[PDB]
Amino acid sequence: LEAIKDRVLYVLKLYDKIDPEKLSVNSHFMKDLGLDSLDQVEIIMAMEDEFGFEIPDIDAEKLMCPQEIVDYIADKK
Amino acid sequence: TSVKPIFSRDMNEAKRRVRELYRAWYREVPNTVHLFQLDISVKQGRDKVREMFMKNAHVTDPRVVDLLVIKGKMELEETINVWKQRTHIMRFFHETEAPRPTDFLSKFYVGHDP
Amino acid sequence: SRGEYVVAKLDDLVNWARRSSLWPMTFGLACCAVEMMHMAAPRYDMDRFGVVFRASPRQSDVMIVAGTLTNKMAPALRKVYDQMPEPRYVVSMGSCANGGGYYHYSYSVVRGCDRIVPVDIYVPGCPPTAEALLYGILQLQRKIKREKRLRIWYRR
Amino acid sequence: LHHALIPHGKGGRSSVSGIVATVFGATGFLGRYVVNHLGRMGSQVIVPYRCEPYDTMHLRPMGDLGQIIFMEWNGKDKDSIRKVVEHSNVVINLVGREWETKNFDFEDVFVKIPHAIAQVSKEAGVEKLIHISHLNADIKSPSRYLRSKAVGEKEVRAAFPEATIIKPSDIFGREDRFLNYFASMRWFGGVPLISLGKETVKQPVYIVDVSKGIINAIKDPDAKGKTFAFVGPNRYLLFDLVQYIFAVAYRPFLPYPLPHFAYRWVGRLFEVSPFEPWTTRDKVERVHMSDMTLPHLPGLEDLGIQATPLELKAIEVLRRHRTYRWLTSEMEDVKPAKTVN
Amino acid sequence: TRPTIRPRNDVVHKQLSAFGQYVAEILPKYVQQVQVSCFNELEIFIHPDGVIPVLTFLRDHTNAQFKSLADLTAVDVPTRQNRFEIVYNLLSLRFNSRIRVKTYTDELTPIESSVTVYKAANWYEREIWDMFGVFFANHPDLRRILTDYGFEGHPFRKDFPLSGYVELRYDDEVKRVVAEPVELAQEFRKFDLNSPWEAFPAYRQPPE
Amino acid sequence: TYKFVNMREPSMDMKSVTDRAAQTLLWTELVRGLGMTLSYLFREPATINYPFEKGPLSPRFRGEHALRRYPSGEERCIACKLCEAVCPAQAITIEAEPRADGSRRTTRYDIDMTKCIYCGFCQEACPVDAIVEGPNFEFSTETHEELLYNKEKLLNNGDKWEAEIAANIQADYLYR
Ligand SMILES: COC1=C(OC)C(=O)C(C/C=C(\C)CC/C=C(\C)CC/C=C(\C)CC/C=C(\C)CC/C=C(\C)CC/C=C(\C)CC/C=C(\C)CC/C=C(/C)CC/C=C(\C)CCC=C(C)C)=C(C)C1=O
Ligand SMILES: CCCCCCCCCCCCCCCCCC(=O)OC[C@H](COP(=O)([O-])OCC[N+](C)(C)C)OC(=O)CCCCCCCCCCCCCCCCC
Ligand SMILES: CCCCCCCCCCCCCCCCC[C@@H](O)O[C@H](CO[C@H](O)CCCCCCCCCCCCCCC)COP(=O)(O)OCC[N+](C)(C)C
Ligand SMILES: CCCCCCCC/C=C\CCCCCCCC(=O)O[C@H](COC(=O)CCCCCCC/C=C/CCCCCCCC)COP(=O)(O)OCCN
Ligand SMILES: NC(=O)C1=CN([C@@H]2O[C@H](COP(=O)(O)OP(=O)(O)OC[C@H]3O[C@@H](n4cnc5c(N)ncnc54)[C@H](OP(=O)(O)O)[C@@H]3O)[C@@H](O)[C@H]2O)C=CC1
Ligand SMILES: *P(=O)(O)OCC(C)(C)[C@H](O)C(=O)NCCC(=O)NCCSC(=O)CCCCCCCCCCCCC
Ligand code: SF4
Ligand code: SF4
Ligand code: SF4
Repeated sequence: LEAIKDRVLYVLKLYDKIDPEKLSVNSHFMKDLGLDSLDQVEIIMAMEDEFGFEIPDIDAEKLMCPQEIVDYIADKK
Repeated sequence: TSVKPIFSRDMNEAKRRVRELYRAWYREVPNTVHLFQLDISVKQGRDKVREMFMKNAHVTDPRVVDLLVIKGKMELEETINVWKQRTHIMRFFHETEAPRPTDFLSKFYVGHDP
Repeated sequence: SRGEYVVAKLDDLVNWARRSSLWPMTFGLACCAVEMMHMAAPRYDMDRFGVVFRASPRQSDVMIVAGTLTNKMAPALRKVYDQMPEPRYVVSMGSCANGGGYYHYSYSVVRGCDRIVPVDIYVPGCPPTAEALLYGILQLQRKIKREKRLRIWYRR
Repeated sequence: LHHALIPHGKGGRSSVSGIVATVFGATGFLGRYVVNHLGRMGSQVIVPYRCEPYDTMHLRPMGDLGQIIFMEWNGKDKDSIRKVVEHSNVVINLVGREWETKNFDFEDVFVKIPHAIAQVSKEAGVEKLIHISHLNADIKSPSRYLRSKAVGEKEVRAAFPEATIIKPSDIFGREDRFLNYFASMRWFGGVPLISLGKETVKQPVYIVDVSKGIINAIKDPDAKGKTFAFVGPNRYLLFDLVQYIFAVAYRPFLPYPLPHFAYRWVGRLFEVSPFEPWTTRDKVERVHMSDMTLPHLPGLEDLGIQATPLELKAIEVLRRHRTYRWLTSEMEDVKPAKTVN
Repeated sequence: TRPTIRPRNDVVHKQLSAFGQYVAEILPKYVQQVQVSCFNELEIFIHPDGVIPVLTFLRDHTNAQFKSLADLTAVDVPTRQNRFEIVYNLLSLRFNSRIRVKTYTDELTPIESSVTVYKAANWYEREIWDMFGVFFANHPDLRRILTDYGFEGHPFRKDFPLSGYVELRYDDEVKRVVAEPVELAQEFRKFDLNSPWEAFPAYRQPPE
Repeated sequence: TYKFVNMREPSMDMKSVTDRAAQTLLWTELVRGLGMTLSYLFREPATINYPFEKGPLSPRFRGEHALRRYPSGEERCIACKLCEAVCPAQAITIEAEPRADGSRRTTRYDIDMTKCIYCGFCQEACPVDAIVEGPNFEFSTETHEELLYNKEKLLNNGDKWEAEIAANIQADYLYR
């Protein structure tokens, strides 16, 4: 799970609209980071680009935290 | 009143369809830049996709949103099948139009337009 | 001068061949292309003058824009014109290619092919008769005859 | 203003911009771009030409009906110069050649013709004169080309004191010499560089930026008697620049040093061509020469133009030189060259 | 005789009126109106969601074998709440007759596609969509048919300008055809032709 | 009534079968087509020797436009704008004012020959036979601007072609 968390944080830090200092493993995308629907969609697509598995729209809308992302990846292996 | 729903019964389903279309358009920009041999960046293409999605952000009618995603899907399939040419893809960018002034003084100097 | 005389004779030879071997691309858009067929027909045989239709733009010297050019067709017309190797000439046939024509004030029509390609001859009519198009072709030949490329180069 | 020179419209093809411009040397690279911008804004353009009229055909679609007018002129003929500048309020001077032919020298194309244009224009009542010089226009330059540029700049300033003298650095575009000169050296095995290109610094400028600046200098009322320097944003060493050119073209870059005298001999070999030469001794000197820094002169930012970096427009020019294996490679596939700023 | 006046056919008028009553009785749920114009053309105005039932009846019924779809088009009337009027022209080869069916819709209300009844409806409905903006629900392939790729707007609507908003030219700087706002060297000269005197009293509307 | 274009069945007698077999093995219909082409080869070609020979034309032919005059030299056009009204292609532009002698005469009369569809409605709608579509059809130019005629050009056309225009109108005015 540590590797999954590291990969997720690596993807997030590459994103231009994420402030690396303000980023944390429990930072809310909409609230803490102040993003919108399309930015979150792009982030989820970037996560798909890394771990190489399809995340459906219904599941993607429930991935509003980096911790939620790592939990989803771990559950789906 | 009780109007016929075209595809979506509520604004949340329309937002879902908008997100699906945005994913489709986002994942096709690299292929479009490669196939059409455009001189723009993939980042520029994605920025244009976001900008075109974002100028309809004021719409609050699920039927208008359904029609917008229908037209967006049609113009996505025109790009994928290479029915469009490089001409149209670059028509999305207005690379030849002069910068239109937006301030009162510049408009007053140029001419009679409001 | 000797060199002036030689270059004059040389470009006379080069212009004679180009004017006497004209190979239009098979490119017709609308009703004006039927009068082009009648120019090809036995009554006004165009092959008699050395004018032969070729299908490939790579093997064509003249583009006869015969018909209405639309916004959906302008890219294709420009593409085939570009793929024609030089020297290449354009004859715009009929009102629709010369200007708008009957469809000037339309959302879907280009008002003249000269917005898209450089046009050398303009043949007016709706449609120009086969004799009118033949007159335009002969006028194009006389325009080729006046070219002095080697004469310009020698003095350049 | 005359009632026919008052602007009308929206700055489109069928508008009236109030500009009547005679563009000398419009049958060339910078000329075609300037004529395109003028006709696009909807101006009256006069094109003096000495070549075969077939070579002026690409300028026909550039303007609306009657807006482009072609007249025949002789460089050594003040009567023809007056005939073409008689009815215009702007005269643009882009006449020049990168080699010396039998009938015209560097002194003829860069001193005699510009002086005649500036002198006839002043007599004819032309309000504005734009004159294109070179950035490295030095009277003591090793290059006869640039010495003639300096002398002709002085003569133009003397004859037409209200002139705008523009000094581009090294214009690169689709039809240019710069990128095509460096990218066409793949035929002669390796790339011969003087001092291996480590002692040369260049900041090229983009053709569209140059033409937009030329157009804005016409419209600017406080650029009447001025001198500008049109340069790019980034300065590159010649070795880095050529290596980047070959990287973008996907060609194997094999640079080798060549001493200056040997390179001069090679350039002398190529300039015996009756046709357009591939390279010349003055071309070799200009290539080896570093671009001057002139911080006192105004520039594209002062004319309102944001200079376009080479890394954004190099793939327009260099994609033609790729092979089929590499034609479809994207713009961001090549890392930018190191700059010297 | 009256050499310059078109003769009438009361027998055909009666036959068309009888068949209109027949159809109106058979399909009460959808048929709103039936008319017979005096040059013997039957016209059936239906509720917009009875398109498939009414067309299938007119195609398959033994006493109405309208197996052929001559045309399918729309008319734009901005003054109506449902501006668009979908028109179906059917031809019966068995009884050597023709019928018209009329439906109404607006911008945001779809009309069921009739490609399951007539195969010509495919391209006919594609053209209706392209030129008017009417969406057809279950259409196999609904996209533009006549306009340029990426063309914005539906040109046959009454509120669309005759010359449109953009026009094309070749730009040498970018080496491609470009789209720029329309600008006319000579503007279209609009003529006011209507006479201020009434021509046909038989169509005079009540002063209201 | 109707007829069947392909509904016949071949005869199956031995003679007919042998004839069809000979046609298959010996290419009889192919040689017949060869004979037809050879016959055309020995016929006389239908090609006229342009530009020294011209195809037939009629008084009704509609070619280049012209503005006519009365025998006195006065212009026939009275600036009534009926041609401008009827022109399908909106190719006529007209502006008029009282002349120095008070005549109703045009100051501007333009015809865009790149917009004109050569339909001849303007000479049907002219009440004074001023605007006509003359017999000239060989007037192709090298630039677009040369095809935008004005009043001076149209009057010059009328003066150049008046004899033939008058003869054609005389020949065809009883059908009008
Ligand atoms: C787009 O819609 C449209 C259509 O729908 C498609 C249409 O249908 C039409 C209507 C058009 C048609 C119906 C056209 C259809 C017609 C046909 C299909 C039939 C027409 C005929 C042809 C198409 C035939 C075409 C043939 C061509 C073009 C051949 C011409 C090419 C050449 C002659 C070049 C090749 C020859 C060469 C290179 C000769 C070389 C010779 C040498 C080198 C010999 C010299 C050698 C030496 C060594 C020189 C030295 C010699 C010496 C010194 C000897 C001298 C010595 C002496 C003593 C004298 C229209 C308008 C339309 O719009
Ligand atoms: C490869 C074949 C060998 C056998 C040849 C047998 C005879 C062939 C007879 C047919 C001739 C065909 C040509 C007809 C046209 C005539 C004009 C012509 O040829 O123009 C050619 C070119 C023309 O240049 P161009 O490309 O501008 O020509 C285009 C054609 N025009 C302009 C005529 C329309 O002429 C020259 O190159 C001459 C000028 C001087 C050039 C000096 C080059 C030096 C040598 C090259 C290599 C240098 C680097 C070496 C590196 C390594 C060193 C160790
Ligand atoms: C296949 C192998 C070829 C190899 C290369 C060898 C080439 C051999 C040379 C071929 C010469 C062909 C000569 C063509 C004769 C021209 C015929 C004549 O009619 O031309 C007139 C004159 O044409 C030009 O003025 C001159 C063209 C020929 C002269 C060329 C220069 C001399 C050729 C020798 C080569 C040059 C070397 C000179 C010293 C360096 C113009 O007539 P035109 O208007 O069209 O006819 C219209 C039809 N009408 C009459 C019914 C209306
Ligand atoms: C004493 C005992 C001797 C024993 C020898 C007996 C042999 C003599 C009798 C048999 C000879 C038969 C002739 C052989 C050639 C027959 C070829 C053939 O198969 O006929 C045609 C095939 O041939 C063709 O179709 C020709 C098509 C191409 C024609 C275009 C050019 C022909 C016109 C030019 C005429 C040629 C003249 C030849 C001159 C030669 C000069 C050297 C049949 O094909 P189909 O009709 O499609 O049906 C078969 C399947 N159902
Ligand atoms: N592009 C560059 O790298 C830079 C260029 N400049 C200067 O900008 C100007 C334009 O450059 P560029 O487009 O590259 O040059 P080109 O060689 O492409 O064009 C030169 C033009 O001048 C005409 N011309 C040349 N000699 C004569 C003559 N003797 N008489 C009449 N006309 C003549 C040519 O006409 P024709 O074809 O008919 O002979 C052509 O229209 C030149 O003065 C050049 O020195 C300055 C800095 C950088
Ligand atoms: P979050 O979900 O809160 O925010 C979502 C957005 C920002 C979209 C809005 O807040 C929103 O939901 N608005 C509601 C109205 C709406 O649905 N807007 C979007 C309509 S979908 C639409 O507009 C599709 C348009 C298609 C885009 C065309 C693409 C063309 C790009 C060309 C690219 C070529 C480059 C190579
Ligand atoms: S000019 Fe006339 S004949 Fe020719 S294509 Fe147009 S409408 Fe047809
Ligand atoms: S012939 Fe027809 S299109 Fe031409 S000017 Fe006369 S009325 Fe107009
Ligand atoms: S119809 Fe005849 S008289 Fe009337 S304006 Fe036209 S040309 Fe003149």
